Amino acid sequence: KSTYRTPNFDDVLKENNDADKGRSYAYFMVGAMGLLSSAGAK
Amino acid sequence: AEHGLHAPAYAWSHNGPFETFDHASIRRGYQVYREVCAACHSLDRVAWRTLVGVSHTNEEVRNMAEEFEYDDEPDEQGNPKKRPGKLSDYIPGPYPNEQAARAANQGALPPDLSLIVKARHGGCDYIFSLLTGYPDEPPAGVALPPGSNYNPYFPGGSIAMARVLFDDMVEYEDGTPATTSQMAKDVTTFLNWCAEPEHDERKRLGLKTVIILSSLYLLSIWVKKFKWAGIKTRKFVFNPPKPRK
Amino acid sequence: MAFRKSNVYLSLVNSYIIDSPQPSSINYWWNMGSLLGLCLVIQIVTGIFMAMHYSSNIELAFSSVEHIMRDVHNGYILRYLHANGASFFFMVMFMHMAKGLYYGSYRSPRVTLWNVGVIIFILTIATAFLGYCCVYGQMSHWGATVITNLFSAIPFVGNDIVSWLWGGFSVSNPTIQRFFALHYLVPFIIAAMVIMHLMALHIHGSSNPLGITGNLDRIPMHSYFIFKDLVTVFLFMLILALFVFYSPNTLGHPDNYIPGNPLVTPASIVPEWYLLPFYAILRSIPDKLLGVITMFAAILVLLVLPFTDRSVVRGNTFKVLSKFFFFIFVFNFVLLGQIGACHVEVPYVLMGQIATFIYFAYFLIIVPVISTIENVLFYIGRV
Amino acid sequence: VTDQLEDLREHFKNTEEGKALVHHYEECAERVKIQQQQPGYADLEHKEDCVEEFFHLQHYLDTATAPRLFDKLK
Amino acid sequence: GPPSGKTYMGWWGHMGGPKQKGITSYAVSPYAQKPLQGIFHNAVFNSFRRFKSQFLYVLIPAGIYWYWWKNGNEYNEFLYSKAGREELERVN
Amino acid sequence: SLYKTFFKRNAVFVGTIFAGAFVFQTVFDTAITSWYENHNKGKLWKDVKARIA
Ligand code: HEC
Ligand code: HEM
Ligand code: HEM
Ligand SMILES: COc1c(O)c(C)c(C/C=C(\C)CC/C=C(\C)CC/C=C(\C)CC/C=C(\C)CC/C=C(\C)CCC=C(C)C)c(O)c1OC
Ligand SMILES: CCCCCCCCCCCCCCC(=O)O[C@H](COC(=O)CCCCCCCCCCCC)COP(=O)(O)O
Repeated sequence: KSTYRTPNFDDVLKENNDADKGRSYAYFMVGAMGLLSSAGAK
Repeated sequence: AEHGLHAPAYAWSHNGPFETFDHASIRRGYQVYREVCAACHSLDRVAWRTLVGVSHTNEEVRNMAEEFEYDDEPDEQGNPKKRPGKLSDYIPGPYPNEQAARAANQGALPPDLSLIVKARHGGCDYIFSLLTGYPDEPPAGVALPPGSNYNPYFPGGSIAMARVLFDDMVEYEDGTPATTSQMAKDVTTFLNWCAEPEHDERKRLGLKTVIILSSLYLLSIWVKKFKWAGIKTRKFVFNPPKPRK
Repeated sequence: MAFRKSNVYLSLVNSYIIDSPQPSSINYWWNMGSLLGLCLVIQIVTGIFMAMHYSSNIELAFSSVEHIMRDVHNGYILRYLHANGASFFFMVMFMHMAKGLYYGSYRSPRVTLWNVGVIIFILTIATAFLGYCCVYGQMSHWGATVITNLFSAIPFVGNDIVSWLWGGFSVSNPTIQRFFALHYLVPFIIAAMVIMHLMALHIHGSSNPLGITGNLDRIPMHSYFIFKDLVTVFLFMLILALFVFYSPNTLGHPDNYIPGNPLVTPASIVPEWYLLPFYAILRSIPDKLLGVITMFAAILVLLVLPFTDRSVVRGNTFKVLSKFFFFIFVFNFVLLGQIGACHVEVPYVLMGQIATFIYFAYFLIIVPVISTIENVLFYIGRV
Repeated sequence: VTDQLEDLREHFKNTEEGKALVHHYEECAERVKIQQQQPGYADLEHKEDCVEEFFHLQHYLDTATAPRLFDKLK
Repeated sequence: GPPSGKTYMGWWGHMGGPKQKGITSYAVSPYAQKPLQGIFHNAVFNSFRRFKSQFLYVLIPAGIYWYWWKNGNEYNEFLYSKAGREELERVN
Repeated sequence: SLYKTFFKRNAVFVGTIFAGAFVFQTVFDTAITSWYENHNKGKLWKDVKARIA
């Protein structure tokens, strides 16, 4: 098979890739871990 | 026979991850300590101030600690003098030295119960089943030594502590019936408080710590998988290079 | 170059926890090492803040731990987090010492990393034993007498060493006051041996569960095994939080809450659950001198293990019988610590001899002969 | 008002399972009673007791009367 | 600096493995894919697979030392029972 | 956007981390404390002292 042909990643991939929605969900989860962690460290 | 009879699990109200002490039972247990087991046992590790806001009110505790006397610093010429107790002092035991305890109780040394709950295997179940576990007569086959009473729960069987719990030997300040089973449930509650006066605060700080840590633990799994997502689905292919080189 | 690699102090941090190349397929059994580093910091930090309120005199040793539990602000959190973290320290360490024996981590070129671990193993037993006598409980007085009077079996010299170690004729004020000052020192020696332990780990790196070369697929330590270690840190601090806030006295023994008495012995002198199995090896031999040699050998038998294993494959993963007898030895140790909980009575003495024999024979007879046929079954099964 | 455990202890003493265990206690107790009257009993250095039987009866009533007790008690 | 010994690992650039050629890798950014994509059907079917493979390596080794301790515990219970003292004196 | 206001600058991203953690300290403390006392109504000291009337 040619290297240029790429393997199937369809079951892993999201249907609609929107950067503003995508980076906001990831940042909120990281933010929540930081917010509880700051409380625990205090 | 020599391990002592295993005592069963009873329905204590403070077992379970969210239950606090019944502070009405701590107030009543303190009353049956002062009049029943105050004669032969000590409580040397309990200050007077810890009773304020838990079992009694502040004016109630500032009067209980004034019935006793403490040794004061010497006067102008070094002579010793006594002072009334305050809220910073501790509960005085009944005997001055270890020799005087063994004289009144036939040579047996009665222990200090400020830590008895965490120091006898059987926890709260062993103190309760001790004072109510006395048969009217020893089992057939055994002749006890003089001055000692039988109690199966005690490891080895023979014990030197008698029966002290009867019916209506104490009157309560809230009309509760004074049965042998009722008081034995109360002293074990009051004595568990003495061994663990941090009981209630420990169990509510725990709920805060578990909820915080259990959601931190779950949030970490999502973040671990988010950052490991590029390696979990990484795909390799192999095409053999030509042997010309 | 970048500042994290150019600076003298930040380049050591860079090459150990940031840019260190790790195998891409190590499972959760390799997270155990960082948990011991977390627990070493917990013991020290919770010990310095608790050493500000402890008196090492035989008069005030017991009374001061109660003052910590009743008067110090959050003083009960300090002592339950330090008494339970000692017990959690050994459970992670056994799972670190057992993962090494399963995947054949002791084999070359990592024998020095294996021997430094045994030195660390002993110093931690002493550190936990020394800190146990600091409380001066009824169990700690008699745990001190039995263990320290063990060297009276060395001929012609034992009676002077025992009197030199006690600082006198028995366990009294000179003993506890020097046990505490030693207990504050040894963790700083373990911390120095861990530095030498990670120095021998850095020359060749970690191993992988497949037991084959790991230089073909490596990923950096940061953002992969920094966040995967965070998964077990929060799970370790959650199970520890359950044993500290909801059941603090489950692992310990209730007899330690009695002040130590030199006249009356307890009903049963038993060690803590982590020293329990070696107590059965000591008590299996019907002699005094032979018990010490047999007891200490069980730690030292691990040292010959890189030589007895005659296999050309590291680990037990692709071996049916070598993986088979491992769990019996695991369980035999689990059985070995069971008799030590029971009294010296019929027929626990007979169990005590056969069980400790199969314990020692695994290293010296089964691992070398099963590993031998396994080389032959591998050979004719493919030919 | 009498104690709330002695009378509750009697309710299970005369149950079908309890009656077979208290009777098994009496058969040991009667033979020890006639073993403690024989000549040469004082220096026989092997005396049979009913602690095994007594512990069987006393353990049964506790397992039956453990959860039912504390509701009566205030 | 002073020379050092010979080890079995290098660093980024000279790690010390064999030369490789003809192997290709593909990856996708985690901002573009959904984690937790197959947690079900892995908590049920995948776990059952692994369990059925490695469970006779742990059970029979635990099936021998459970019957060995029980026939000693229920034998120690008879040797110290009222009906088993006569066997006790011949083993004591 | 919501991204442009909060997550773009790491100066204001950590500011709202600390601002949200400031509120959570007192709100969570009162929420847990009230349920704990409610689940144990009739047992605490303020209920026994109130019974003396
Ligand atoms: C009549 C004197 C007396 C009174 C009253 C008394 N005890 Fe005792 N108690 C003793 C003596 C004497 C001993 C020592 C017996 C020995 O260990 O054999 C003892 C021992 C104990 C023990 C130790 C048992 C153990 O297994 O070592 C406990 C617990 C105990 N008492 C609890 C109590 C409680 C709880 C009360 C009342 C709330 C009480 N005692 C009232 C005399 C008394
Ligand atoms: C790996 C390191 C350490 C381990 C394993 C360890 C272990 C222990 C153990 C098991 C106890 C007895 C706990 C109990 O049952 O009450 C103890 C007590 C104590 N340790 Fe440590 N310890 C360590 C380091 C330290 C350090 C560094 C200090 C002080 C700087 C310290 C100070 C104390 C004190 C004061 C006590 C007595 C207080 C008490 O437990 O009530 N420890 N230690
Ligand atoms: C506080 C004590 C200890 C700490 C902090 C510690 C830390 C570490 C760390 C971080 C690693 C590398 C990561 C890993 O393999 O999981 C490691 C590897 C190792 N440790 Fe320890 N260790 C300690 C005690 C011990 C002990 C007591 C032994 C043996 C008795 C030991 C034997 C090993 C072995 C064999 C390895 C190599 C494992 C491998 O590469 O697969 N360590 N240690
Ligand atoms: C091979 O892969 C690795 C790896 O290489 C490494 C390094 C780690 C990380 C592990 C470690 C480096 C553990 C290291 C542990 C130690 C060296 C212990 C640390 C010991 C100390 C800090 C010494 C004690 C000193 C103090 C903490 C003093 C504190 C000060 C106090 C309490 C005074 C406070 C008083 C006042 C006045 C405020 C891994 O986890 C890992 O696998 C993922
Ligand atoms: C020796 C004792 C610990 C053992 C080592 C285990 C490793 C865990 C250390 C935690 C650091 C993880 C954050 C890395 C980082 O700065 O990422 C930073 C920013 O990431 C974050 O958002 C930080 C999340 C906050 C979680 C920190 C909680 C700490 C819990 C206490 C752990 C030790 C007691 C780099 O992010 P990057 O992935 O973009 O490079």
